[PDB]
Amino acid sequence: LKQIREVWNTYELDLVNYQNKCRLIRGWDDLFNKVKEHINSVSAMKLSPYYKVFEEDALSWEDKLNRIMALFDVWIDVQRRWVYLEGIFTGSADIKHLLPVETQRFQSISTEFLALMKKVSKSPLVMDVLNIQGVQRSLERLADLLGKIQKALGEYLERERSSFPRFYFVGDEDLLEIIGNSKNVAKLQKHFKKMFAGVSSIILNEDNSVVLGISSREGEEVMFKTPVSITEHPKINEWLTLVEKEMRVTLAKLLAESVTEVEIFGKATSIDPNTYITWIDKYQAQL
Amino acid sequence: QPPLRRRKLEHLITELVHQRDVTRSLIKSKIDNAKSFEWLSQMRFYFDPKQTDVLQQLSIQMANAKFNYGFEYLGVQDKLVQTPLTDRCYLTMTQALEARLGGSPFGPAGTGKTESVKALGHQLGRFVLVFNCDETFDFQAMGRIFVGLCQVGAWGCFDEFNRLEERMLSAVSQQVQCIQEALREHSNPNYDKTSAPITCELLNKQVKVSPDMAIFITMNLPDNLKKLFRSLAMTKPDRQLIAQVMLYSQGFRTAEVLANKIVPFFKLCDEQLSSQSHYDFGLRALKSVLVSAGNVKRERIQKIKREIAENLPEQEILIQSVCETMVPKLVAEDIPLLFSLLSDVFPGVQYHRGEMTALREELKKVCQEMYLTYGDGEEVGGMWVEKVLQLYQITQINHGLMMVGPSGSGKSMAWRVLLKALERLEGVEGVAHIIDPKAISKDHLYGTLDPNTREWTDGLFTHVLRKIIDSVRGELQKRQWIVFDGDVDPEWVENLNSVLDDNKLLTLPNGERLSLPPNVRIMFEVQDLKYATLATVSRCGMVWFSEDVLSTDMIFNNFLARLRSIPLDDSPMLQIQRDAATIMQPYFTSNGLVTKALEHAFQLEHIMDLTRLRCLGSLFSMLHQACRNVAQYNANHPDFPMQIEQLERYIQRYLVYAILWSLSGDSRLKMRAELGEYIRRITTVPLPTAPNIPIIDYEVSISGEWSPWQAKVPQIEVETHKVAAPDVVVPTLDTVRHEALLYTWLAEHKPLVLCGPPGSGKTMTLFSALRALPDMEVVGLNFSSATTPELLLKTFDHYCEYRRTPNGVVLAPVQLGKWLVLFCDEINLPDMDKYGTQRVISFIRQMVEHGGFYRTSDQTWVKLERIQFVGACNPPTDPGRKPLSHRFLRHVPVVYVDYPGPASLTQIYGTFNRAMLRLIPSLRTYAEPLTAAMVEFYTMSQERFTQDTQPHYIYSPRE
Amino acid sequence: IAKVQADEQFGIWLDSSSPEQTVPYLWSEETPATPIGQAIHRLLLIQAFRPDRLLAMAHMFVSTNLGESFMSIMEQPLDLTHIVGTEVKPNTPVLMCSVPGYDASGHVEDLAAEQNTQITSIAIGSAEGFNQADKAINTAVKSGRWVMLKNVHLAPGWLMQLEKKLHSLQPHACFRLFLTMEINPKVPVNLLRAGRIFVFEPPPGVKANMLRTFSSIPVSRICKSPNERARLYFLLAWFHAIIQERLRYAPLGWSKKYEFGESDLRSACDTVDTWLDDTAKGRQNISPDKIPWSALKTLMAQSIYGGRVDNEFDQRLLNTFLERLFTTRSFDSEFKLACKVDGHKDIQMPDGIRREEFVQWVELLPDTQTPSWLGLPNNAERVLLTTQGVDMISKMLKMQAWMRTLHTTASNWLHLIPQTLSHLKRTVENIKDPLFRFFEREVKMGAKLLQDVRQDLADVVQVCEGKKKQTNYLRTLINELVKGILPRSWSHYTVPAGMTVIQWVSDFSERIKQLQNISLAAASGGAKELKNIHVCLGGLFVPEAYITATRQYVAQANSWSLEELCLEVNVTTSQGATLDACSFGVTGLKLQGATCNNNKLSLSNAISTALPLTQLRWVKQTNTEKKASVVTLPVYLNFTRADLIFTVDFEIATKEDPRSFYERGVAVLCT
Ligand SMILES: Nc1ncnc2c1ncn2[C@@H]1O[C@H](COP(=O)(O)OP(=O)(O)OP(=O)(O)O)[C@@H](O)[C@H]1O
Ligand SMILES: Nc1ncnc2c1ncn2[C@@H]1O[C@H](COP(=O)(O)OP(=O)(O)O)[C@@H](O)[C@H]1O
Ligand SMILES: Nc1ncnc2c1ncn2[C@@H]1O[C@H](COP(=O)(O)OP(=O)(O)O)[C@@H](O)[C@H]1O
Repeated sequence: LKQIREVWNTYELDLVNYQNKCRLIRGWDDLFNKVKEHINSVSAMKLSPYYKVFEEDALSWEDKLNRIMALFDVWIDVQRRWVYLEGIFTGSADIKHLLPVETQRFQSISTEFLALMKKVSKSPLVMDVLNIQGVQRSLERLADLLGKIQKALGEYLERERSSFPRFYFVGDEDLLEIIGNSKNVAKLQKHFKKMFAGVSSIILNEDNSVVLGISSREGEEVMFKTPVSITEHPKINEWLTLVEKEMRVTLAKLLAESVTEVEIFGKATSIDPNTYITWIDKYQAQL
Repeated sequence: QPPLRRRKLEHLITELVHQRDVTRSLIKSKIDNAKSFEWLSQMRFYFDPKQTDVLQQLSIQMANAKFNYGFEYLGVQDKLVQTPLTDRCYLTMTQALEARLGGSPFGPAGTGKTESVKALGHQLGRFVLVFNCDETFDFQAMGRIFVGLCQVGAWGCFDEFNRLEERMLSAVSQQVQCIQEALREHSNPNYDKTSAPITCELLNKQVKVSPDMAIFITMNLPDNLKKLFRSLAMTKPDRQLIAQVMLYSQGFRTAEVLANKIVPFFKLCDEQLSSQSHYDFGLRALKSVLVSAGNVKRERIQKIKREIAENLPEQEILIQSVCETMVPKLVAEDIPLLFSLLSDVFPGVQYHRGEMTALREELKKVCQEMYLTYGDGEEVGGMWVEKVLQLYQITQINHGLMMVGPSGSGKSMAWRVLLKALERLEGVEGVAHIIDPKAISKDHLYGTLDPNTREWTDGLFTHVLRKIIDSVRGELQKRQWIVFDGDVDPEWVENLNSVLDDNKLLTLPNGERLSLPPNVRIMFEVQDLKYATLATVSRCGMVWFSEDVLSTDMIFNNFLARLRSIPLDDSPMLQIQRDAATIMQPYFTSNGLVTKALEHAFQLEHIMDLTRLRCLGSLFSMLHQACRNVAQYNANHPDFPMQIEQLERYIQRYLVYAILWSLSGDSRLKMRAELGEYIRRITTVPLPTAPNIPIIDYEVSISGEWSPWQAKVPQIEVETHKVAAPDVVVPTLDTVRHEALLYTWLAEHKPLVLCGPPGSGKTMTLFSALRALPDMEVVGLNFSSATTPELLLKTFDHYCEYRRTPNGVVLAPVQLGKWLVLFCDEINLPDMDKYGTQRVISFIRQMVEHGGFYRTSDQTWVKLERIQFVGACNPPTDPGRKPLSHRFLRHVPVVYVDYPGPASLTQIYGTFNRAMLRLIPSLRTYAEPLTAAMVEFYTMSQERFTQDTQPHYIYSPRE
Repeated sequence: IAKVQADEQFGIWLDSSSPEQTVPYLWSEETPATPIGQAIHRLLLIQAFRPDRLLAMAHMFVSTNLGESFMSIMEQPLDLTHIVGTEVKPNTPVLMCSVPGYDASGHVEDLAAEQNTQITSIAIGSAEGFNQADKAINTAVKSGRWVMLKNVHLAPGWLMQLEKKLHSLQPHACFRLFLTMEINPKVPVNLLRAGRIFVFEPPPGVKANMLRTFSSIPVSRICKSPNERARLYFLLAWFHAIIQERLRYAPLGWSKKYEFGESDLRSACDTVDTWLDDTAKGRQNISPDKIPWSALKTLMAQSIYGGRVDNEFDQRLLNTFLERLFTTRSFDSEFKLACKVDGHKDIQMPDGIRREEFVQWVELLPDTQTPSWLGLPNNAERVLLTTQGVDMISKMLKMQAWMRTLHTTASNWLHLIPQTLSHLKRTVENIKDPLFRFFEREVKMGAKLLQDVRQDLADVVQVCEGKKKQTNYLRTLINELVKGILPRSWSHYTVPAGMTVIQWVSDFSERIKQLQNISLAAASGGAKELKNIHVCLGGLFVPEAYITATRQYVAQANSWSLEELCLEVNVTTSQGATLDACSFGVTGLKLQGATCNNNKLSLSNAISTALPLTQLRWVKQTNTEKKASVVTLPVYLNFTRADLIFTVDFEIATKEDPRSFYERGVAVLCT
């Protein structure tokens, strides 16, 4: 108990900087294992009959240790949720236009959290911040808000992934990048490799507004019979489904044309190498 | 043809050969009805473009199942040769899909079960997915992957499903069983027409199941799926048919004769050849050989054209492709066997190698200036340049080359000379990043993110790749060869497996990807593949550097070339070195004194496993001191320098002395006597006259005379307070010779290890010379089981300072002019890893050989300035003494400090007794009997009651 | 020996069908007339003479030691109602264990029918199924309702939880829990130890198999459409019963035990239904010729029954059976199910149109069933009986200080095992010879194995004497030797799956002996004796490599290539028969179920006929089709048929047909 009464007098929060130039709590193993050891020790000495030198010195600090444990094991969850959603909401674009209410609620939550971070940074003492009223209640409020908004984000991801079910083959981060970088259509082409069998790029227009066709790893191109305009279908899932459907239709049309052409070669015993090679060159290997 | 049109052609020949065989079988069977099964069993196509809906215009019917064509663009892909086994596989899978079941092809891996399923899925146009169930399996992703398969209409293939461990296997089997039981309802006898689609539950919610999807479970099965999966035995593929069709599609005339020869050859390669961990004689390897043969044939025909014309020998082209792929992976023993097999399968034809005379003339110039040995054939060095050229070929083809071979081969020299030769020939610079794994943590190799700030910091390899990619600094015009010298291990190649393959991209844990630029070559200079995953070895080509490639003559030539040109004192030193090299030149030839002595020493018994380079390095190191004893002798006597006549007689005897103390410096005294006796009967150097005294008991002096060591042992009298005190060694026969060897091997600043029984006097003999030298300050370090490179780093930070980049970061001791020696107490004690590499040993090796290491704080190369290492070991046979690796062993010579003999013990303690009895003058006459009793009783207790009865019966001079 | 010199009736008794009812008196005993002494003496004699009757004589011994009513209770059908009414505590759950391919829920169902007690039958395997079963258990313990779970073995964790929960007492005595589950080694042992175990097996026999299959097939699915569907279903039942009854005779039948449960029969029935619907669209009586014979044969030979066939020869046999049965001739009146049965009898088709006639014929099948029903030789029963007897002997031997006995047997092994093997011949002119290379590698690896075995056995001898201390490797080696199981470190060549260490050291000594002879021959001559060695193929570590080396030597001796050669065999009688330039003499080959006069095979009831000095000749093949009077016999290495060495072509006699040889399971065995 002699060391317990002095360990809390000198205890720093070990603030660390963030990529957004904000302070955060870094030490967690010390903030948990040492506190658990102290609370176990005080419980043991209160239980042990050898306590007639400390008749009342740990009960006034057992509640303090409980408060420390509760505050910090809610704070760690609040911090991890806040940093994860900060990365999600700042890294990817269009998160302001898509889910705007979520964006504004997270902005308000981040404002409150950064105000609390500044408050705890101005006095980087655990005792000096436990004395601050309303920290615990605000912390449960923040934890509930982060949980609710993260659940809403997951539900939105599931809702967008159900449409155009090809998105089920990619992870949450990749899907977030795909749905966020709607303007930066040149970043989508690193994910088509896994969402299709062979299709690796989409041949856009000159201004990257109309999808003219697709490609493959080798470089084989399949010109769309009917181009799809992203400007008339701003949502990414809509024009992706349109690309898939137009690709199916184009494959069917080119198969019909190729079989019509090859009927002539098949029926005739005499085959000219020039026309046969041109027919091979014109049509895709699959067809 | 263009490559895309070439692939289109090859697919067309494949399918047309299939159709030709089908039509020939139909004609031979005299088939006339269109509903006969022998025609209804073939995959038939029906196209009707009149139907409005895109999906069912094309219909495919195997036997009775009527699938549609899912119009999904497959790209180009690869088409499998339709063998009878593939036909049966297609039939069985189609029948299983008709009954709403799944396909479970089983058989040995390499048959093509997964590829057959993928080819069938591509035939119908379905988006078939393959999941690797051996490792790198993301069970968390399957929860959404299965929903995607259900809601898209995509297939699924699980390669080697049984390889999954039971915990993951049960959950995946449960999900697959749910899918199959939900899909079986689509063919209900009373609910065939499903107005509401049948739904299952995978994500704890109901999801619609499209009838188009499928799931295949390949093996090498759980009772959940036994009733819902058909099985097929894909045991052996028809390799002859596959080869014949690929040969015919590559333009090879008389394809069947080549195929029914190459297939038996690849069968013999698995029997007459010694089994190796890297030999690949499977179907996949056969295909790579056939396409290489096609490329070679096209190159030959287009070269003959520029000088249709179909008269080239096809067999001589098929054996050139084989010899350009199998020979680099062959050990020295299998090489004469491969050509013997070729002389049987392909009698009369022979393999002719490309001369590559453009590079074999820059090799001769990169060599002969690095004092190396060059050859051109059966002459010395031919095998080495051959291996260098093969390594160049592998660099040209692949990018993840892995040079392999036993310690002592010229692996490092080969790739260095190749880099310099390429730099000279092509005018393109070459920079090598020798990253050593198993010395830094995997986190320090790649990096990590702290779970609190999520800040990403890069490791060594990640930082190197980022510098190469982001910063140009002659990116495409500098050859970045990231040599991964060390030992191969799955742990640090899990991340690299994404880089070795064709992806050429690294997936960092933060999610960022870095694409390998085409100039970067990731090479793993390793010793053996005992602890390498099959994926890592299979994702990259290799060349085997057998120990027969580097001959002894080449090592001797390298030494004598370095001696005559490199000055030991960093002008008269060069002259005396050249004279000495001329003197020992007759002995440093093929056969002769040194070679015969080495051959005889290889059949003796030594405390540690005998390595040629270890003995050769020690011999060269002591000979480098033999040319310095000349320098000091001339410096001390400015007039009357030691002329050629005295030099000859000095060095002829010094060579024998060094041979004796290098080839038997790690064996018992009986073995030393045996080596001396063998030398006496095969040498022409005047030896000690007395035959009863071993040559080991003599010194060469400086006048070229055999002066016995007993003439250099003084009789000392210690003070009474200094009797048996710590750090007090009485001169004897062993402390006059082992001390001399220690001084000789420390004058070269060569790391070394003293190996001997516990208590013999390794530490005493070492500290008797370390602190005697004015500038050899000693730092004490103890190596136990738990020791890691962090101990060495802490010692360096405690005693050494990092110079602020004089020319790069340099680690130097705090004080100037003093050499630190980190005495390694029990260097072989550190615990054996589960993958056969002691991390601290590989860490100290990095700086014993490459002269430095890599900082973990800024990924910067730091070079040791004045740091020396010394070692000590108990014999490896003792428990807890893990034998050292050959890669580090060859760099450190060892000295066997055996237990002092009876008489030697007498001369050591008798002196202590006399100084101790000065407190009792009445008993000076009893000093000798007291010692004679003590030593005799100690010997009696040593002879019996040894370690065999109990593990604590250690009797040493310490007692 | 002197006793059996006389008593000419000894041979007749040796040839008796059941030589256990009367056994000649051979033991030299004067006074002992106790029944048990005579029983055990006759049992030892039966283990000596005719070991196939070992089970019969064991049954007679148990009868003489416990009365002739002891095992008779096991024959009667078990009445579970008496067991579960009195001596089954409702705490103890009845385990309804069944061999895979069988279901026992019908037994508890008929028990409920006779006991007029409701059953809360629950299927196991669904996620909600566990919750529903738990709720039923909770609501049934308070009311004594008989809860019966089906295939509960699927979930081991839930079964463990149920076993732990069952320790709580049940209010109602009428409760009777039934956990129907198959014989799966993943079931928790606690449940088995804490519950009553009932084992159920399918009754052996073709007739029982057809009863089971016909009861499995619904009546509606077998009656509609053309009535030829009924005979097709009957043929399917015969084929399925045959291919399951042949599984019992695993070595002589199908090389490996394939899993042919109800799924294959369901797939075959679905295939037949679909293809008869397609071929016969209406309901007219389709002619037998229009039956899609080729479709059904191909589908059931490469898709639903050939999909589990691992090697070529089993596929050939499956094709042989399907060709014999599924043909338009099967709808005639004189078509035989299987000839040669009981010597010369036959089995006819029931000339039926409805399932009732086929079922009545099936139940009319005679009780006696020789292996000739399956096409196998009549002595396959003797082989199986001998195997079961030796298995019983091993099972009881495992049902039985030892320092001295182990030391004595180790010393006896050391004395019996030959000394070290020498490989001191390597000539540069002999490197080219492929036979020299193969013999060099064989001798080298065999000598290394011999040295390792010698060192380990000497260490075992020394540690038995007490002058040495055993280590973990030595400890596990002793644990393996005490139980007579082959050490894993001593296995470097293919051996039968499970074989005694004494047999291993004996055949290892034989192999070392032939290797010493090979080394002596290679020391005497370099390239002349190696061809003239009458090597024993069984003793080779990799005999397929020996065949490859012989082919290489023949190709290199002439100018021919390796792929231009085909094997030709000529069995001789005299051991001193001269070898040709390409002829290679081998010994130890054994022919199963057949014999040869000069070079023409002929069927014989006595299996394992020794082939003296089989000559392997390599000749330049003409790429011509083989005739119909020759067969391709597999050449296995062990008595168990698991590994293929090569294939041998033999001329059959002028009467027998290749199909009979294929369906009798004939082969050539090295050991
Ligand atoms: N012509 C030569 N070719 C190759 N090595 C030579 C030649 N002449 C001398 N040598 C010596 O051969 C040795 C080659 O060892 P190398 O540097 O290739 O080893 P490593 O691959 O780094 O390590 P390890 O030997 O443990 O596998 C060196 O001691 C080198 O000086
Ligand atoms: N019929 C075939 N024609 C051509 N190549 C084939 C054929 N069957 C298999 N292969 C090849 O065999 C190799 C091994 O296939 P893989 O799917 O890895 O086998 P497995 O599933 O047995 O492990 C691949 O290179 C594949 O293309
Ligand atoms: N000349 C000598 N030769 C050998 N041992 C000696 C000699 N002089 C002293 N000793 C004794 O040898 C022992 C060596 O102990 P230590 O240095 O721990 O041996 P090691 O390094 O072999 O474990 C000490 O007891 C030391 O006093």
